[PDB]
Amino acid sequence: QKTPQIQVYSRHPPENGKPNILNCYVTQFHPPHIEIQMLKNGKKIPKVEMSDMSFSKDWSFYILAHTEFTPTETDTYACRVKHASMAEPKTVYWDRDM
Amino acid sequence: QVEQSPASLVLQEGENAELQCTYSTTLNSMQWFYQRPGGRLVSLLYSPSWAEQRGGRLTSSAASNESRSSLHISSSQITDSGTYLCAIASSSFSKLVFGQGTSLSVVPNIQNPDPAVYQLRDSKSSDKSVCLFTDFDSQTNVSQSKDSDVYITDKCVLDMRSMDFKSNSAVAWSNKSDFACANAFNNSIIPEDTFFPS
Amino acid sequence: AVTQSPRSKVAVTGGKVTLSCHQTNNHDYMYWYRQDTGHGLRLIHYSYVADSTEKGDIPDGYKASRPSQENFSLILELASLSQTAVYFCASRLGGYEQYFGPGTRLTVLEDLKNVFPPEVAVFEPSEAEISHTQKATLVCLATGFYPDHVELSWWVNGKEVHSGVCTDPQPLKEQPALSRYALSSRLRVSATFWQNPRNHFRCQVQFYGLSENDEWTQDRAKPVTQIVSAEAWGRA
Amino acid sequence: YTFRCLQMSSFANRSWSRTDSVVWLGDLQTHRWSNDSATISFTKPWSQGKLSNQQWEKLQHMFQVYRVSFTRDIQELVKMMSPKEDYPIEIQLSAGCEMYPGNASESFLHVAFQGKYVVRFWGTSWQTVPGAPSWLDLPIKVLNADQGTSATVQMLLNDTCPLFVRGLLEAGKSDLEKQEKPVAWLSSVPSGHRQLVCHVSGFYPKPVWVMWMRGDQEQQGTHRGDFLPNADETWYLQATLDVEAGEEAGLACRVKHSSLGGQDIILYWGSLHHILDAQKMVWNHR
Ligand SMILES: CCCCC/C=C\C/C=C\CCCCCCCCCC(=O)N[C@@H](CO[C@H]1O[C@H](CO)[C@@H](O)[C@H](O)[C@H]1O)[C@H](O)[C@H](O)CCCCCCCCCCCCCC
Ligand SMILES: *[C@@H]1O[C@H](CO)[C@@H](O[C@@H]2O[C@H](CO)[C@@H](O)[C@H](O)[C@H]2NC(C)=O)[C@H](O)[C@H]1NC(C)=O
Ligand SMILES: *[C@@H]1O[C@H](CO)[C@@H](O)[C@H](O)[C@H]1NC(C)=O
Ligand SMILES: *[C@@H]1O[C@H](CO)[C@@H](O)[C@H](O)[C@H]1NC(C)=O
Repeated sequence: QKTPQIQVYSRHPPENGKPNILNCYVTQFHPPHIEIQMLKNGKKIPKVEMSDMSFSKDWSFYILAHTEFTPTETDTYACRVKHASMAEPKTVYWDRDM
Repeated sequence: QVEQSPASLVLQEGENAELQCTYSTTLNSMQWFYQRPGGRLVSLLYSPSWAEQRGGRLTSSAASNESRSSLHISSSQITDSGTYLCAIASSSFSKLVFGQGTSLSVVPNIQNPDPAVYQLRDSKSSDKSVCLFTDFDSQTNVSQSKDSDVYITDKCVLDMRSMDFKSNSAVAWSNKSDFACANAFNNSIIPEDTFFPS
Repeated sequence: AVTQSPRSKVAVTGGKVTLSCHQTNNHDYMYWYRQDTGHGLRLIHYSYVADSTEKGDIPDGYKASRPSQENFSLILELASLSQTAVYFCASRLGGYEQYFGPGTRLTVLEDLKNVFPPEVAVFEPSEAEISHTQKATLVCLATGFYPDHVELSWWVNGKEVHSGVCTDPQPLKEQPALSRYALSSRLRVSATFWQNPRNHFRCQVQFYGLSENDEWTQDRAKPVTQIVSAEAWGRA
Repeated sequence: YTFRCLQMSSFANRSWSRTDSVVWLGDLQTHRWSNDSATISFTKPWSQGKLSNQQWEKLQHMFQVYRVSFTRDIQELVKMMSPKEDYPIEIQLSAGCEMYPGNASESFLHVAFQGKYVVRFWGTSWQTVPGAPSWLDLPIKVLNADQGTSATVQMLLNDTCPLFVRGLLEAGKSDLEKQEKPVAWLSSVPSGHRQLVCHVSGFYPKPVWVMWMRGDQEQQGTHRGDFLPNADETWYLQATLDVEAGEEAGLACRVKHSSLGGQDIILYWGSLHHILDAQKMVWNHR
């Protein structure tokens, strides 16, 4: 059993009020069963597209979640991941500067 | 899930037999078995789907587009008579799944039939009278008995090898005081020139 | 290649019966099937290696044991009537083709009281057959046996013969509405051979019945597995 | 170019399993085969390579038989386990071929059990691999009796793979040879040190070079992150540098990439271009 790494990032330079695409990229987990949600201000975004799950040379799994979004000065974006390796859902907030 | 056909087949010594086995999976291997009633199960042929057939009197083949294989018996002999069972494995891991079998009867070519009903000698240690219907042609049908204390067997073929001579017979017996050999096979339809010795 | 024991068995309802299968082929799998006339085999239990057992398609009523690579037993702890059948053992390497044992006929019965050995009689050829054909047919009748497990053979001058013999494929019911069994067989020889008073003709019936460990309470000999015969000499 | 087919099977219990596949030609996905679909899906216009329709339908029917048989075969083979039927079970397969020049190639078929490599196909047979569970010996012996399966696998690895793929490479040439330009941008977060980040997004193909520079000196403390995918099949990468506050002054992020035709991206910290960028991306940090 192996714990997922979670990375949240935009497709395009994060320009406030301009339409963009938010990516949540989950890697290094095993077994492959997993639930991933992306969140706007703590509420689930509905039109979240999901790549097909794949795996790496070390047999660990990875998958990419992405959604259309427009970043703002105050609105909060997040990726919430549920996997058996972790007692509690993990939330990674999108940090523009990171 | 494994089907054999026909359920029974009769034929005359010399004729070729073809027996079908249809299945609804992949074919790893087909195994055919022979069995006489109450007898052992004898392996005839093992053919994996990738192996070349080995020529002989008994062979198999798979149908081209079809989930079906056949057993081929060249020049059938009376001793091929019995039940033939097909078994299919679908992979090296699966179970061997068996059909319900084909009953094959190979019957002799009686050149010059001589149908007759004979009374045998009494046994000094039995109350039975026994009558023998013999030398009839192979399409003759012997009926079971109508009467309860009268016993009539089905026909069998014996082969006298030294004389190279085959014959069919059936037996009837009873201890009923009113039992005669002239009347014992009355429920069968027998040839009009059947010999009843006076 | 694959052996089985006992070759035959008669048991009572509620009894414990153990069938054994043995193989020294260096084979991995072993199987137990039943066959019911007629006639596809059905898998009861099977096994991959020493000390493990897997359930087949119809495992209810049976247990299996694999004490070593060579041995595989089928155990019926409480025999019931529905378990009357022929049982085949089988083994295989990997992998490959299944090799079958010779089978065991099991008969399960309410009680042993209706088990009878055959009576056997030989009937000598018709002199009319002899004049008409110059051949002579002997008939053997094995009557009154139960269950229907016999093996009939002809012996001419001390040697088993196959030439000139046929036997009914299966026994018939002496009372089709209950019931004991009967079986006939013919042996045909030339008239000149039959007409020699030094020629000896014996019909032998092997009967598969009770074993020596069975309790027997009837007033008549215990119907154990046995041979019953009748014989005739030639007649000039 | 490495062509890889990846199958992931999950077996929860005696009554539940799922197999899903994806196919990759280098870093572009060409096929998907979902457990709920009777058929393999093309993820590119050219995913059929140079095969005919009836040839494609024949390859597919073959795999459709494989997927059902694999499932039934595993469900039997798990009875042979050290403690019997030790569910849940994860099986992964990675098969395919490396393509070299001119028409040279090497094929592989690797199998993992619970995240661990245990079996390969090799020449003409299946093999356990050092450190595999001992209970796999009998299953592999059994599987190795199936010479029909072995002939098929040999044919797939030796011939079908390199041949199918040489056609994919021809049919997919313009997508495989496409150039997409990276856009870069700068930011910083706390470590009395700061952490500077160069964000490079939208490049294709995969190889780039990204360094923090002070004039012509390459800053050796540059930590290059992982290549992260975007949804349109471009790549994303950030490079970061730890510097004491009041030293961002003078640093630049330089990006080299095949798509830029010889003209590097150079972003200076504190530049008008950077200031005007940062104005557009201000936020409340809560
Ligand atoms: C471009 C298209 C992408 C395809 C996407 C699908 C998968 C992606 C990745 C990998 C798949 C590659 C592996 C393919 C193996 C090909 C085997 C094909 C043969 C097959 O289906 N063979 C079948 C049918 O076979 C029967 O029927 C055949 C007639 O159809 C006859 O030829 C045979 O004689 C007969 O036996 C057999 O049933 C076979 O046993 C299937 C399983 C083969 C793979 C087993 C390897 C796993 C061992 C793992 C050990 C660890 C596990 C511990 C829990
Ligand atoms: C993955 O696909 C397989 C094959 O289509 C599904 O298998 C069927 O599953 C049901 C049980 O839910 C069985 O009754 C059928 O016998 C199976 N069909 C075949 C052809 O094998 C399987 O359910 C799918 N798995 C999931 C989780 O959806
Ligand atoms: C078997 O596995 C799946 C786990 O996803 C579950 O939904 C199902 O209820 C399980 N069944 C049993 C009988 O345990
Ligand atoms: C496949 O290639 C291997 C060598 O990698 C060879 O041993 C094997 O015989 C080949 N089989 C076929 C059918 O080409």
